[PDB]
Amino acid sequence: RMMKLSLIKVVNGCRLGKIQNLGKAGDCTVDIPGCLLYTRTGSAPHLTHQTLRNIHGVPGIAQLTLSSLAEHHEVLAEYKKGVGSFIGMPESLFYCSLHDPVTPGPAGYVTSKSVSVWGFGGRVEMTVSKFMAIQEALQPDWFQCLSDGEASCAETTSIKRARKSVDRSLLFLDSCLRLQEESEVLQKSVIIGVIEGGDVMEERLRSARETAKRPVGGFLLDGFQGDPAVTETRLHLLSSVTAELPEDKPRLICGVSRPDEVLECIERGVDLFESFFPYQVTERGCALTFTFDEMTSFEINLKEKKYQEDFDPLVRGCSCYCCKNHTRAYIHHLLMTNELLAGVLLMMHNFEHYFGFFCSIREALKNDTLAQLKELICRQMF
Amino acid sequence: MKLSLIKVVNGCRLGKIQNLGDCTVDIPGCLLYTRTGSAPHLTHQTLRNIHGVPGIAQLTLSSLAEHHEVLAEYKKGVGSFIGMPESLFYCSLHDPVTPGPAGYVTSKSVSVWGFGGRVEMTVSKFMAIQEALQPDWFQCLSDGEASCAETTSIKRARKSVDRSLLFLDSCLRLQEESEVLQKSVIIGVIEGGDVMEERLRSARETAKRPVGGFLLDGFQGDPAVTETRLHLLSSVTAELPEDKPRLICGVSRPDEVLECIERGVDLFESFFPYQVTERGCALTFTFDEMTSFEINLKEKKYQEDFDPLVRGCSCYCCKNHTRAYIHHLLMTNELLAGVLLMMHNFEHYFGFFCSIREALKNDTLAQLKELICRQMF
Ligand SMILES: [Zn+2]
Ligand SMILES: [Zn+2]
Repeated sequence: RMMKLSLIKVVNGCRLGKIQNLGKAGDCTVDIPGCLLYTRTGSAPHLTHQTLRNIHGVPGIAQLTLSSLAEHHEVLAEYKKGVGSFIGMPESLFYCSLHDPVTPGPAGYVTSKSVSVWGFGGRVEMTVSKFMAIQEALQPDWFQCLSDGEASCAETTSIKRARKSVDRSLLFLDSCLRLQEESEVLQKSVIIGVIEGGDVMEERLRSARETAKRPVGGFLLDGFQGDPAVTETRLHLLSSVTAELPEDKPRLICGVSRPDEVLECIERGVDLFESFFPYQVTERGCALTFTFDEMTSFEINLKEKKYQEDFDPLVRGCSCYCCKNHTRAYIHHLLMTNELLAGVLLMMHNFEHYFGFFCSIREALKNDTLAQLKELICRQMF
Repeated sequence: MKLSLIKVVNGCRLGKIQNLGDCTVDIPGCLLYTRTGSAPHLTHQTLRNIHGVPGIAQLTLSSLAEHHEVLAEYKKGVGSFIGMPESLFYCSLHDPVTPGPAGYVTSKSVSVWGFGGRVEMTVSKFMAIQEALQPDWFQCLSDGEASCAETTSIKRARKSVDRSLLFLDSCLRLQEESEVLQKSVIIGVIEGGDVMEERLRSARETAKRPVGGFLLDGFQGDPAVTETRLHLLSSVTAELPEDKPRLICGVSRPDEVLECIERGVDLFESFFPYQVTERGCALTFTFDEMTSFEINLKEKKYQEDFDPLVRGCSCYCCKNHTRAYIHHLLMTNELLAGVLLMMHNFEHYFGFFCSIREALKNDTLAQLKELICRQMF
C-alpha cells in the first residue's frame, strides 16, 4: 500500500507501467521506467523552482540526500514543517537517499550500530535513532532505510562480509520500522528497503527475500554501481535479485545513471534511476548530445575552441530554453568569460535532454523497439 | 536621441531619454550591470521577472574585446549574439568591478583586461571592435588615468585631455565612414583628473563635438566620491549642455549616487547590487567590504530567520523564500543562492532609483538623502 504500481506490459523483462497514488498526499503519478530529479538539498542545482518548471519532462519525484542535509538536522527539527515547506515548495515529492551518488565518502565507517555520511561540513555518524530523528525533521515521501552497502568495498569477496551486510541491514530495517510506527510525523512517509549481500549470490537472494517480508514501499538495489559501468557479473546478479522481488512494488537503483547502464538495468527489472549524470555533465562544462530517436561519448565539451564560432544549438531540434535561445558559441563564450550563467543554461539543457531520453525509452517499450534504441546508444558510446 | 526634462529641482534633472526609436530611459537612473551582455547569474527570462529593469544594459570591453574575432565572424552584433537582438546596449571601456591594472595608457593605445589577459587598442582597433559589437551607445576610447598618478600634475592632466580629444575626433571620423556604426551613438569622455582648469577645458572642448552624451570619468572614490571631487564634478556639469545625458562610471553606492544627482549627473552603473550578491549579502536599506545598507546571509543569526530578505519586497526571492532558506543554500554550497540574491539585490536597487525619481517629482529628495545617509553610518 501507500502507492499503486500498475504494469502496462513487461517486454523482455522491462517493466512498462506507472506508479499511482504515491506521495504523502497520495495524488502523484510516476511513469516507469523513469528517473528522479537529482538534487542534493531539495532544490535543483543552479535552478530556481520557477526555472525548473521551464524544463520539459521534469520527474514527479525529486531526490535529496541525507549526506547534504544531516548537518542541518537541528535547524530543520526546530522548523518542524519538513524540507518541502522549508524550500518554499510544500507540494513537492521527495525521495531521501542515504548518500549523494555524486560525492560519496570513504568506506569503512559502517558498524552494526551506525552508518556515517559526509556533508559539506564533514562526517556525521548516525545511529538508527539519530537517522530516524533526521527523517522526522525532513519528512520525505520516500526514504532509503539506513543500510550497509559496503560489502563490495572489501579487498575480496567473503561470505562473512556479505552475510553481515544483510543482517545489519535487516536489523536497521526492523528498528526503523518500529521507530516509524511510534512517529506522528512519519505516518504518510514510505520506507524503501535496501537489498545488500555484495557479490555473493546466496546473500543477495536472502537479502531480497527477507526484505520483501517487511512492509516496505519498494526496494533499493544497492552496491551495483560500477566504474565506468555495471560489470557483466553484476548485471547477472541484478536480474537474479529482481526475480525474487515482488512485481507490484518499484525497484530503485543508486549510482547508475549513464544511459547505457540505465538500459542494461531496465532490461533486468529496475524501474527508477538517479539523474545525477546530466549534473556531472553540467559540472564539467559539457552538454549531452547523444541521439535517442571524465567526459563520455554522449557529450560535447563547450570549453573547446572548436565551438567558439559554432552558431548551432547544443542539440538541433531540442526545445529546451537554452536551445530555443542560444548557440554553442554563446555558451562557450560564457564559459570563457567565466559567467556562472553557463551552468544554469547547461543544467537546463542536460536535464531536458536526459528526461527526453527516458521518455524515449518508454515509447520504445510501447512500440517494442527497445533493442534498436539500445544499439543506437551503444554505437554512440564506442 | 532626445532628452526632455520634466523638472530641474535643486540642480537635479528629472526627465526621460526618448528615440532610443521606441525605447525610453528615465533619468536619473541606472544602466543594467552586465559584463558580457548577460545579466550576472540571470537568464533573460529570469531578468524579465525583475521589476524596474533599466531600458539599457551596460557591457564592457574588459570582457568583450578579447572575443572580437568571434563577433566579427558572427557579423550580427552582440545583442543578437547573446540572444537579445532587440535590447539596448551601452559599451563602456572598463568593467567597474574588475578594471585591471593602471599604467597602460599612451597617446596611441589604451588597454583593457579580461579573463585571458591584456587587449591593447589603437583607435582603429577600438573602432573595429565597436563595428563588430554594434552597441547602441559606446564610450569613446579615452585616457581616464590622470588621477591614477602618484601625484596631481598639470602635465599628466593635460595629456589626458589632449589624448582624449584626439581619440574622440579620430573615432568620430571613423564612425562617419562606418555603415554599421551609423545608428550607434558615441559618448564623449570628460577627463583632466584633479586639475580644475584641465577638467573645465575637457568639458568645454568635448561639448564642441557632436557626441550624444558625456561620461564623467575619474571621479570614482574609495569608499565613495570625495568632497573635493564632488566640487570638481559640479564645476564640470555646469559646463555641459543641459539637453544631453550625463553618465558617470565607478559610482554606484546609494549615498554617492545621490550626491552626484544633486550635481547634475543622470545615469549610473548598477554594479553595487552585484558586489553585494558576490559577498553573499542582501540589500535591506529603506528608501520609502560589506556596507551598512545590507545583511550577510552567511551569518548564523539567519539560519532560523524565517522572514523574507525584505518585508514587502516584490522580488521572486522575497515572494517565495526565507532568509533561513538563503542561508542554507549558501551553507550547502548551492549557486542557486547567488541567483536568488542577485534577483533581490537588483530589484531593491532598481526600486531605489524609482524612489529617487518619485522624490524629485514630490520635491522630497532631501528627505530620501537623509534617510539613506542615516542608514550608512
Ligand atoms: Zn537543449
Ligand atoms: Zn526581495
